[PDB]
Amino acid sequence: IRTLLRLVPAEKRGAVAGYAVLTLLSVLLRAVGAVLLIPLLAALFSDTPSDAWLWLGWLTAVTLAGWVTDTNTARLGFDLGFAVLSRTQHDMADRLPNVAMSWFTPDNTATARQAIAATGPELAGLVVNLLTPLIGAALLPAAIGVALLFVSVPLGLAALAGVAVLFGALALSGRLSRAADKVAGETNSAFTERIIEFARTQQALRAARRVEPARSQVGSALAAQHGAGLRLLTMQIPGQVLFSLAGQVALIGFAGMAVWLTVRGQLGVPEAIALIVVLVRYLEPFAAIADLAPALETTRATLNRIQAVLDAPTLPAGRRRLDRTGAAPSIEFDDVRFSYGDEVVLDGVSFTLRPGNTTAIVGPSGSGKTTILSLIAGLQQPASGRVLLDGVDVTTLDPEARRAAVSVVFQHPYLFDGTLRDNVLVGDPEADPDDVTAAMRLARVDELLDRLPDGDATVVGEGGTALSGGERQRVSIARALLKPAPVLLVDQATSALDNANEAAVVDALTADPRPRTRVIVAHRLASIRHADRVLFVEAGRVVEDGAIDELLAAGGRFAQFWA
Amino acid sequence: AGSRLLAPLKKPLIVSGVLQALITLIELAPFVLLVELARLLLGGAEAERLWTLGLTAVSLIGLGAVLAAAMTLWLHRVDARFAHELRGRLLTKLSRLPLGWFTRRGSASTKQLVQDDTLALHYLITHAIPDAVAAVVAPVAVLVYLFVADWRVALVLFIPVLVYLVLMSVMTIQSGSKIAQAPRWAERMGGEAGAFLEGQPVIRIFGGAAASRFRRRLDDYIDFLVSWQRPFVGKKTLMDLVTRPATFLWIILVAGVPLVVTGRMDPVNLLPFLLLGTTFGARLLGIGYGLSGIQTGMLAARRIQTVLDEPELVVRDRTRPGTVELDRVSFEYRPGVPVIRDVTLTLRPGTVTALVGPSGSGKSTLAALVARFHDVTQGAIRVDGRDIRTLTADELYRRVGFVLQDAQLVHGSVAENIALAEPDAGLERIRTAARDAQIHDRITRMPDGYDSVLGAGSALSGGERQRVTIARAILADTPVLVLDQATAFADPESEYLVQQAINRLTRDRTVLVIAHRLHTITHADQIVVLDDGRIVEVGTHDELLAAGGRYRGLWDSGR
Ligand SMILES: Nc1ncnc2c1ncn2[C@@H]1O[C@H](COP(=O)(O)OP(=O)(O)OP(=O)(O)O)[C@@H](O)[C@H]1O
Ligand SMILES: Nc1ncnc2c1ncn2[C@@H]1O[C@H](COP(=O)(O)OP(=O)(O)OP(=O)(O)O)[C@@H](O)[C@H]1O
Ligand SMILES: [Mg+2]
Ligand SMILES: [Mg+2]
Ligand SMILES: [Zn+2]
Repeated sequence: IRTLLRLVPAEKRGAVAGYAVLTLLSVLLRAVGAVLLIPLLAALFSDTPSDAWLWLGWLTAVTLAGWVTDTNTARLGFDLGFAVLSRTQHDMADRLPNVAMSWFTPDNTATARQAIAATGPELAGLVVNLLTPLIGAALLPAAIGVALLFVSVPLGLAALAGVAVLFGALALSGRLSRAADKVAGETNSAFTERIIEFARTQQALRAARRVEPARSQVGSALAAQHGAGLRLLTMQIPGQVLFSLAGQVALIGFAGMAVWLTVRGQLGVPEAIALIVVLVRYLEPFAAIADLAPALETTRATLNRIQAVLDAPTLPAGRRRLDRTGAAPSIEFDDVRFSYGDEVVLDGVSFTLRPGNTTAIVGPSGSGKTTILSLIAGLQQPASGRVLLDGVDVTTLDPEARRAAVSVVFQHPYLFDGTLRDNVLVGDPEADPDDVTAAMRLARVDELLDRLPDGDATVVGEGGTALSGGERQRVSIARALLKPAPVLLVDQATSALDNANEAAVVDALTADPRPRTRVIVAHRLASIRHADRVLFVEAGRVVEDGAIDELLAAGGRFAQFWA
Repeated sequence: AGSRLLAPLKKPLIVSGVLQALITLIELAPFVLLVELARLLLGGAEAERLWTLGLTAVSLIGLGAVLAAAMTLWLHRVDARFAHELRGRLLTKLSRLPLGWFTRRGSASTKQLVQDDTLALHYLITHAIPDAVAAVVAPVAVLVYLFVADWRVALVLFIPVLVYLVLMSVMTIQSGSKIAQAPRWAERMGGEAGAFLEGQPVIRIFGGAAASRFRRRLDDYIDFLVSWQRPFVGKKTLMDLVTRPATFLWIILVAGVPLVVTGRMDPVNLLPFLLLGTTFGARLLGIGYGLSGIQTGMLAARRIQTVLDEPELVVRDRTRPGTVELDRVSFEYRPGVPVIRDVTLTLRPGTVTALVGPSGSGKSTLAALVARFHDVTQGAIRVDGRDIRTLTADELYRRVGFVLQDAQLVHGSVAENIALAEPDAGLERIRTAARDAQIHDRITRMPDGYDSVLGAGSALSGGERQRVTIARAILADTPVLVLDQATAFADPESEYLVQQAINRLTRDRTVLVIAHRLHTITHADQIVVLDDGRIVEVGTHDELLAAGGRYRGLWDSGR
């Protein structure tokens, strides 16, 4: 339960203390109200039944107090559950953009998806649905056993001995199905990820005839999920049987002690009859905990995933900022070394790009020229060496100053499901309509607005799947150009464009009015016409660099590249 | 349409209702015996009868518990098997819907349908009928028994029952609309979460967390959940208080103590109310909490059956090798928005056809029509003379291979990705396919070799994953090959090598190439210029240059 208290907001701790106090009060009131029947029934069956009025008055007071306490416990549990939900989900939303890219393995991606997917009413009602009834059921027979000490010490001791086996059964119930529940959760998560892949990769799977359940990966995941679920159903039987046997043993102890005291004369017959009802109240929590046992394990898995997302390693950052008012900075690599895992990507790359100039990076596929742009943009951090923007190490920049410096056109354009204009406005949500029109015109998105029937209100699919490749590429270029950053990183932004659109966009990138330090990556010679300087990257090292005319005349790797 | 979906479970549901009625009676039986035990205790009966009644009551409690556990286990197994077969049906159905269904819905909607809607049927087919039968049988039996016992104290038991019924009705009416709106919100949040995870580079570069629509939607959804669950939980807790055994016992005693006092009632006649009057509240609360699950299950069944009734790509019963013909084909992704306008084209074996034109003209959708991801709106597409609507998916995709514009990789080894079309292919075939696609060396440099998993964050470069998909198409080895902007992310040298490998492999095959780099398709037997969804000129490179049309303009722009 310490994991849940870890996730409580600091300003909500007073509510947690009040909730604990009121929960203990509710348990005590229920236990006292159960045991008050014994004096009441002893008096009601005597020669002076009017003595039951006092005990009926006490029962009425305890019952009304229990109603008030349980209503307030419900209110506080609702507030705690939704406060914890809001805090955890906002923390995960704020943390995830700062988590290192290496963290996002398929397992971690699935964990983060599940942790975000827990936002529904089940987790928000955690305290009202699970903790309140679980605590009430666990502590009620203990409170009844304590309250019976005021009626008879051995009877209360027997009730507490029953609580001992209750807690033993509750502890041992989890162990008997931890492995089955873990395997069930794993197979369910795998099935979720395979369903998402099946939806996203539907075309390639259909072309490969890997789409029917007998031949699909999602079908194998479904079979595994069903098998694990059946195994979980079977392996939950021992816990249920254990709770039932704990209840039977507690019944035997309670009723046997009561019968022994009754035949011995220390307990009256009306008191024994009232103790039948007290025993029924005492045994109800045994079944409630058996009902609540699976939900405890499910909640444990949910909170473990949430804490895993909250424990993810955030990238190093700082508090420096760029002093100039968005002027074009210089970009410097200083012995930069980067590796994905153990595979080395960059080998001591060092260069300096002058402020405000347009640089081209060219080279074979896999040579690391996307990694260079990601290092400049701060998406990746060097293993060793420094990336400097205007002499300021990027790792020491404030996160907001870091992203405000760079706008990026990615190699594989990703648009968010929504309108086209919403996707363009991601570059600058506060831009006036004239700036948005200028950005769309520069990126040749204005052609789409007349071709498409809905114009810029056209609904983009998941990704940009309801557009063509070149259309979503131009939308992403418009998004990047809209952002008023002093650094522009272009990553093969004309791959999906015909020659006319390619030439228009290439001219537009240089014809952007504001000054920027532009780094361009392209596999087309016509995409780097306006490049003052060129860097030839091969196997993670800059083989050659210079002007286009100089490199062409040199007859080196640059000339052979375009031969 | 939840009755049509759940029709296979008619006999299990009826049996569960009958068995639950019997189990509820068996669970009430111990307390009648305890009432008789108490009455004999007051009368000072002999120890034999008291032991008999007590042991019988305890054994009946045990029997009822065992029977309830057995029925729950059997019914949960029934529910698990129904969920498994329904999910299999849904996966079979989605496998032949048009791709427009997927593009409109999104991955989050598909996940919600296959997993969460099928899981939302759990209460309806596992607990709903048992809860209803228990909540009808136990209150009726107990109240009849107690009215026979004493009507004066049995009438006050209607007060909590009527209050509970009013609370349950008000809760159901108040929460009905929010339950209807809930799955839409869950789909929206799943879609936003998926986009937040997939678009992480875009989020990081453009605005971070603060400007993301994911955070705004998260706040709106938490607002919806609070507005739904606050009054709902309030009614739920009031119903818990009203039906609680403490409440019933207190009401019974408030009615009975003034009757026992003043001699209007014998205290022995309160024992039925003490021992049975507090038993049926929990069974009432079962349905009270279940009415929301019933609504959720019925809506989920409606959604599932609506997807199961969706029109699909049916294989017609009508029922040169390597030839693909398009005969006046027209297509629209959405009604009234044509994208292909009466296109007629023929692809023959031993020839390469280059399909070029402006971005957005309709080349990829033409390829997708040849794949029958969608059905043409007009005309017909024939492969080897047979309309593709008459072919099965297996027959169609054994004949035509596709390299799509987006290089999609599945979660698995690189061998499993290259061998996607033929999962039982030998490793020698996979290695030679990769060598043809100029990706064998990179795979050999990877740590695990050909068993290295291609998941999220363990990706490749754009050209490398493109070459993986090219190797997949090579390994499939179909008579017809459609290359949709392949080698777009390839550098000139690797592009030349893979193009030469494809030319060697597909020398006698039918090849359709979509290209924006017009310098790569000058050797095509036929060049087709697709502009605004229609063919505007056809010919060779020299003929189209001499014609001075769209092709000459694109060529001039390229240089
Ligand atoms: N997430 C990743 N995990 C592991 N290796 C990666 C990852 N992303 C890229 N790589 C490897 O990094 C090396 C360089 O990748 P990068 O994306 O920088 O290439 P590139 O030069 O931009 O190529 P392309 O021209 O094909 O787009 C490649 O060998 C690729 O395999
Ligand atoms: N799923 C879809 N729903 C609606 N419209 C779509 C969908 N897919 C494509 N379109 C539209 O179809 C038209 C042609 O798209 P298509 O992808 O076939 O073009 P293309 O010639 O291959 O483009 P590019 O060369 O840029 O890849 C475009 O206007 C695009 O907006
Ligand atoms: Mg790249
Ligand atoms: Mg396309
Ligand atoms: Zn269940």
